[PDB]
Amino acid sequence: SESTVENFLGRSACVYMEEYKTTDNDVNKKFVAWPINTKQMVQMRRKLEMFTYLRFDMEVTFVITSRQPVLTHQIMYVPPGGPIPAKVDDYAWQTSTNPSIFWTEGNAPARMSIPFISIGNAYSNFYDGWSNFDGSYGYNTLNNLGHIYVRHVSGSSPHPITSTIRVYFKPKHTRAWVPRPPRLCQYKKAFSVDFTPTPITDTRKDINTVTT
Amino acid sequence: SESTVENFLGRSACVYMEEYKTTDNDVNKKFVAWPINTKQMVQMRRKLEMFTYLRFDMEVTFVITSRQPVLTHQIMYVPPGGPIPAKVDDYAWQTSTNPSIFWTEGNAPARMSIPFISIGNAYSNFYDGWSNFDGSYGYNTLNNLGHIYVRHVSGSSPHPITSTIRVYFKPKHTRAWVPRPPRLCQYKKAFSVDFTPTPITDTRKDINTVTT
Amino acid sequence: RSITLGNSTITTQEANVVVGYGRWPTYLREDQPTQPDVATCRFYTLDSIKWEKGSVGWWWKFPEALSDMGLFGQNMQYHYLGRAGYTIHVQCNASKFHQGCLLVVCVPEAEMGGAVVGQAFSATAMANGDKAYEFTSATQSDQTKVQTAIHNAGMGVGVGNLTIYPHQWINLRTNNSATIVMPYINSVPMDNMFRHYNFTLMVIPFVKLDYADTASTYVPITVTVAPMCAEYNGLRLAQ
Amino acid sequence: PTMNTPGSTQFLTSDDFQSPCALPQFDVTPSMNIPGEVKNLMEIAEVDSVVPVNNVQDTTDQMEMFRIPVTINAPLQQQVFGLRLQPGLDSVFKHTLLGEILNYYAHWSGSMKLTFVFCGSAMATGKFLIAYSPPGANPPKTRKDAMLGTHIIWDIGLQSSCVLCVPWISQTHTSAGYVTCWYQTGMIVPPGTPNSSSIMCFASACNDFSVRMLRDTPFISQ
Amino acid sequence: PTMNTPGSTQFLTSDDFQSPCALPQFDVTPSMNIPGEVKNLMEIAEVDSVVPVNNVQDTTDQMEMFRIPVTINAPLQQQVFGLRLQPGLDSVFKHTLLGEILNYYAHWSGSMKLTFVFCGSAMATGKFLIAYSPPGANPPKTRKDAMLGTHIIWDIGLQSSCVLCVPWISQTHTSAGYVTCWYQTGMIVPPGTPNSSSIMCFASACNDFSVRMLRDTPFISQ
Repeated sequence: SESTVENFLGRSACVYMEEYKTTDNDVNKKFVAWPINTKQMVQMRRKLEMFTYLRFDMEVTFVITSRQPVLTHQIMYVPPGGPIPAKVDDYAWQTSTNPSIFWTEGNAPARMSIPFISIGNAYSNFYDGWSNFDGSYGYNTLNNLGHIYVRHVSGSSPHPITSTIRVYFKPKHTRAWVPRPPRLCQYKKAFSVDFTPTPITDTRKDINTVTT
Repeated sequence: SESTVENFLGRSACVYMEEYKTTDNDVNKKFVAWPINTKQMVQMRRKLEMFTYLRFDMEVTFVITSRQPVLTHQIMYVPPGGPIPAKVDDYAWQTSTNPSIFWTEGNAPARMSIPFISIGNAYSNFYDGWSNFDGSYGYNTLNNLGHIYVRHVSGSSPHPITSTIRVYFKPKHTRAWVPRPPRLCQYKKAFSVDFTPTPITDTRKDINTVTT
Repeated sequence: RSITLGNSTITTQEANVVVGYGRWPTYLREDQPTQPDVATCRFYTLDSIKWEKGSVGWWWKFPEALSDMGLFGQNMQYHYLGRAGYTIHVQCNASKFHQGCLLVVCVPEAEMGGAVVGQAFSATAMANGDKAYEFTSATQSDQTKVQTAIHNAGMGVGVGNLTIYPHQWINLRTNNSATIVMPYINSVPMDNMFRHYNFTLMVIPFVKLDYADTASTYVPITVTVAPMCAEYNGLRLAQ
Repeated sequence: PTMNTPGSTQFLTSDDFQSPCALPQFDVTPSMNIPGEVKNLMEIAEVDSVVPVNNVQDTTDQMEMFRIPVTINAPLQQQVFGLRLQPGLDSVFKHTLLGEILNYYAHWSGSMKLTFVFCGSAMATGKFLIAYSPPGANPPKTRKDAMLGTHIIWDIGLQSSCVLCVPWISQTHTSAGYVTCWYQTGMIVPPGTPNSSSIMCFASACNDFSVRMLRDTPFISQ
Repeated sequence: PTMNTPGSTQFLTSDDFQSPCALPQFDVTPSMNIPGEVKNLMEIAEVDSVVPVNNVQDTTDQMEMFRIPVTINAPLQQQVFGLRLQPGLDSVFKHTLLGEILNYYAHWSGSMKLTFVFCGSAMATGKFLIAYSPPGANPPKTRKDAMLGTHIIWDIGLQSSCVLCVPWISQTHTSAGYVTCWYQTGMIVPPGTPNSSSIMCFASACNDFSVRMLRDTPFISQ
């Protein structure tokens, strides 16, 4: 079937898109930064919120383009609780515990599969509780996932390049536990269950109306 | 033999050719659009109209060239009953249920094989009937096939590129049912059996003439 | 001889039967219940057609030619999906002082292009009641008509190559009867009876009728059709 | 000599290939057994859910859409409700559990059951004639000719629930069945009993459902 | 070390290689058995089809090309028709079922049968002498010397059909056989019988046909 949970969520789809320019006044526009979460894609958010607990591996493939030699790009995954860079170049990119891919253009897209990382036994899409105890509702640190920072590798002298990074994401080997009823209201936040009440269904006219 | 139905229709041939320019006044000339049908190639149309029902898989390979970095091109197949894009960029290209190939130039041509998609048990080349019941003759939706939209992948700033796309098409694993007599008149439409009467055969001179 | 077939309607006749593609009509062998009606099997004799010196051909679309017949034509009003094969007996009555040839042929899914290219036509331009339509010797040139040129068969194909479909020849100096048993041929198991015409029947005279002087000026052709193994969707609740 | 073929050297968004592990030499915490594991999405659509039958225009309160009114004094042979059996397009069944799993697929067919539960007093009695029309047939116009089709006389004095199982449910991308309900012998109550009661309705798939071709839901707007 | 060879890394329009499925995880609807399945294109060319023998110049009506005239009063020893056996080039056999399957191939040979059916009255009698000339031999010029070759006296009083099987049929890319027919003892009818009759002709391959090298038909213009 195509109705298995595995194939239902097995699809791959775009989840983040951003640009950076090598030479820019801002130093936060010289590299990509991206907390990994599945609450930014409205379409796929609803499919992962029909379950209360999920357990999966991730597969992330990047499609990079550039506009004005061979251009190389580092792609660094930072596992949760690792150092995070705050500059285009600093010691956080020289860390040996943060996986990296040095990919050049004109080759098949970069890809890596991040395993199930969590000290719990499943991720939780819904958490009803507090972190410290009564900026704390509905957030726990067990469902936290890493970050991805790109940054164009270049010499000691930078040169103007504008690049666009697209990230594709695919759940893999999914298991799912405890159904939920599908979402009815539109999402108003990216990290809250906040909503505005909506009608149950679209009105008819009379109870005996059955016209096509 | 070479006389098997499988090898008779097993040949691959060009079926569509079109150009688009990245930067143009028209927004319908920034991407390719192409309903898949086998009624546009006169030569191959006659070979597929010697049968009333066919069942086959498709194999589509694209040959792309460009004229003024590495250039990337998305090639999106839209299965029948999927969203269709109306702009160079819109949410229909971000759909995760429409297969896509991100191919760069200077590599062996892109290719994919679309299976037998239809809820009937065969495609029908001829349908004598109506759709609603007495813009309806000779059209049914069971023999409908998807669409292909190209579009050159680029950054947030487009740059002038003119490309030419050629599509090659090959039936594969063909089965065929119920012969028809070969076509005698020329085709006057791309979706009708409309014709203008023609002589049965070329005249001789006398019934006793047998000269070479 | 005379086989004297009966079903509640008796027809005496008799060449040999030409079975479609070597397949006899057969029942389809849940969430689709189905159920056959076995009381529809019986001959229905369409009106006689005069074959004269003028006439150049005829055609009938099925199963829209049995739409006004009792019971079989009433199941089309109720059930919205159906199937059925057929047994067709075309037979002439003529002397030994007449001559002619006919081609009885059943063409499945015969689309017909209109007269005047790129023009739509009504559904009463090829099917209506049990009435027999007629081919014309000269090219049609009327807005609301099918192209009825006889030498293209109304499909833009050779008229001589229509012997690629189930057929039999009624040569008047040999035999005078033909029988074709057509099975159900479609790309789906069942289909709506009013939105689709499974096949067409055609009688095409190669060699015109001729009969000398002071003899009957026409030969009647009589088509008789009995549906075989008809089956329809169920109309009752499941358990 | 298959590394230079036309297929290879592309990215296809639906490919299955093994890919290098970002960090091997990491122990993954074992899975524990957690109650209730889903392995198919036809385990969610075979679960009953209240149908909002009375979704009539000019409902100024939600929660009044799940109740189908029945009263003591109502003219005999008057229709109580109508339904059109098409759980993908019809507004009534649109947002049920069944209806929101079938909007992720483009082709489906099966059979799906309904149940009608009388929720009035325990002292009320009466009858109802629940009729059924096959697809491609007009809904009945009178109680009299709705009794010449398929029907069940539901007596609420002896039963409290009546179940139908409707065959021939399909995507239809109309012709659809109908289920109608009519007054047969009003509603009769003894002294000191409420003059109004209601009927609730439940719907779910059977087990003959099959779904094909995944696609996006048309209930989400970016 | 075969991924850097000269053959690899090209597109050849006649290659057979497996290619990635566009969408796997899709159930394809099973095939049903439909009457009449074609598996070879020599099952279409072994089917009889009317030959337009009388395709003479100044035919103002189509349907007059399938009839070969025969009359009561015609001088004895007068030719009735001639044919040149070359089903690919000769106009007569050009657009038959046999002829339009052999224009897709560039080399072919076999043997192909003919049948001649008298379609006159049931009261007519007479004879005809059907002669045959081997390839590379002139057609006979008189009835007398057409009877010194291979021939069959067809009597239409006792038979209604006569079949020939012609060997040595080849592409010839001329030398070709001939089949001619002559009057032997006119046509005789009793009172009150039509004075004209016709002969139809059928043609098909036998089973010895072989075809090689597919190519485009020269009956289609873009």
